[PDB]
Amino acid sequence: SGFRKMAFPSGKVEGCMVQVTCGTTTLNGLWLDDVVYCPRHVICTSEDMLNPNYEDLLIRKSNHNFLVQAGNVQLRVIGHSMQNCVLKLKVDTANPKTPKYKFVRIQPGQTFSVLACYNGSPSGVYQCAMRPNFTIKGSFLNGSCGSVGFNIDYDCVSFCYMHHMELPTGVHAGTDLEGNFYGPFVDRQTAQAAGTDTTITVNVLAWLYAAVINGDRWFLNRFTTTLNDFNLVAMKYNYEPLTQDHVDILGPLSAQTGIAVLDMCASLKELLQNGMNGRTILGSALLEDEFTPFDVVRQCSGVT
Amino acid sequence: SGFRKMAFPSGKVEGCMVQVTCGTTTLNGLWLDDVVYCPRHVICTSEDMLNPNYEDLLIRKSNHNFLVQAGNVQLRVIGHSMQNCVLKLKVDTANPKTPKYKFVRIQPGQTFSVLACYNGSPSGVYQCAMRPNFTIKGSFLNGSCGSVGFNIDYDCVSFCYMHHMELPTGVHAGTDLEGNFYGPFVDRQTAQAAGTDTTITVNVLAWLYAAVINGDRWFLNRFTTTLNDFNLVAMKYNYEPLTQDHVDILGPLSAQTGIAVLDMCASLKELLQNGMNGRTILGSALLEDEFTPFDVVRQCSGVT
Ligand SMILES: *CC(=O)N1CCN(Cc2cccc(Cl)c2)CC1
Ligand SMILES: *CC(=O)N1CCN(Cc2cccc(Cl)c2)CC1
Repeated sequence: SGFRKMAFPSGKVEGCMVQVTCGTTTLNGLWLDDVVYCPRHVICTSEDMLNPNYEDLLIRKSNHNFLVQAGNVQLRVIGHSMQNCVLKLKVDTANPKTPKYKFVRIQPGQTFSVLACYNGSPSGVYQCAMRPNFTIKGSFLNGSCGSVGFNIDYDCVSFCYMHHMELPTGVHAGTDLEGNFYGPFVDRQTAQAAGTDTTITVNVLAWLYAAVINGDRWFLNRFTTTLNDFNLVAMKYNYEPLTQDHVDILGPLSAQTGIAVLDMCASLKELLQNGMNGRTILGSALLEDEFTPFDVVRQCSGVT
Repeated sequence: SGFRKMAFPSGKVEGCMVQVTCGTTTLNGLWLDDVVYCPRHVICTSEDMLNPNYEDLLIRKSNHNFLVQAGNVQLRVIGHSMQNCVLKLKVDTANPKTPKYKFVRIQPGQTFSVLACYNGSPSGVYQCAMRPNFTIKGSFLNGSCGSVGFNIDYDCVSFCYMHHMELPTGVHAGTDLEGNFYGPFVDRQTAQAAGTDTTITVNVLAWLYAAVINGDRWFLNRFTTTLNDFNLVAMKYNYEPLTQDHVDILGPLSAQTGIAVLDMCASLKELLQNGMNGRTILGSALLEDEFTPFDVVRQCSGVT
């Protein structure tokens, strides 16, 4: 029993982190096979960051300008290319600690672990969600760029995020490992405002199911609702609309608890309308939306 | 910017986790040098757990009865002993992945990372505190026992916790790596009730400092207080008494923010007396007490 905000074990990713230095800029790279992936803004002076032309800036860079260090050993760079907003540095040595891996582009509401790194060195691991506005609420200081987000399925790391920037509002933007930003963000020091940070309804429901499983039941009520009725309340409270797809995804938690999804919707409806009245659920005073149905099942069933 | 509940990278500990099987009971062991450490209740049938005599039960166990598996390779057990509530199994092979390590017995209020494991296999990593009642609020299913809590100082893992049991209230009890329980708990299936779960005042203050540093300032007020006046309010709200030692420990955060510790105490006082009025601090609707002053400094300064 007990339910915690839980990250994947980070060892497989720790083995992939390197330092990338171009001139005076240092950040993190991800070493997989004989390629180091890093944000392309490694080639910029903060002077460059106001309106960088990356193709023009990259013309001035040779393989020997990219200093790649894995622990205290230098890697030999034998090629470099720009894909979207990442650099791919070809090195002469395959990473011997390369795990089975995939690159995946996640959807808003999907959770992942971040291994925060500075100078290629892991500092910590936490769990995030891709927000519906394609920001993430991270913990990232200067030097953290190139830190990655990932999921693990048994022995296969799916890399979904690389950190590129903080918005003036202190939220985070980054790319998949093909270098494509999540959302409308660009790697420039310009006015970039996030949209509405809506609550991931299907995740809140999953976490309400987790609460029931772990003994927190005070919020269960005598009511039910319909997808359309629930969605009217969701819209009013800046909750994402709930679809039959979300209902289907909640089926196994429905089944395990014997609480119909639409009954738990009616519980959530009363919580939105009435607040917590100073009570807590799984040690939270607000409705947690950074657990997926898959996450709740995993943690509640103990998958490794 | 951003402030997250952050665990240590788990790789160094992942390399130490093994499966220990005695008869039909499987749990986790910690392999350091040529010793595997595990809960002594590995030798029990759940029948035994009602009033086990561990010395008598252990007489019936030989080295060959302890099945130790690291990945899919069996370790040869060449000795076994009971220290307090842990077994130390001597194996014929030093763990090649043994990190620099220490065993430390932590104080209530101290935070650590847990690597939750099942069958010697890591499932996840989260951050905990030793509660003032010497429980921890974990996420532990059957098979998770022998999972460890740790801190990392650069390259040295300090092991502070091994998981032994859930109380009927769904909170967790365990030992240091010398096998001594935190608090008054015993490894028996008996009536064991936790004391008052008081709030770790010095940690809440640290986290208020973290909030200011990361831009959440609405709760800063025009007031100050004294240790004695604050402590009257702390007692009323089941907060731990604040000492000059706690004030001294908060000095660097005081200095960085230019907010006197006693001013932040007066902020905390008004939050206790007035509640959050539906507002949040670092994405929480309650006062977080599982960040130490050291944790706040670390995450805010980016130590690896
Ligand atoms: C994450 C990190 O290490 N850094 C923050 C970004 N900074 C350069 C930069 C400025 C503006 C926009 C972008 Cl995409 C990058 C480097 C340090
Ligand atoms: C943690 C774990 O894997 N398990 C929970 C404890 N259980 C045996 C037990 C019962 C009662 C008290 C104690 Cl200390 C242990 C084994 C499974």
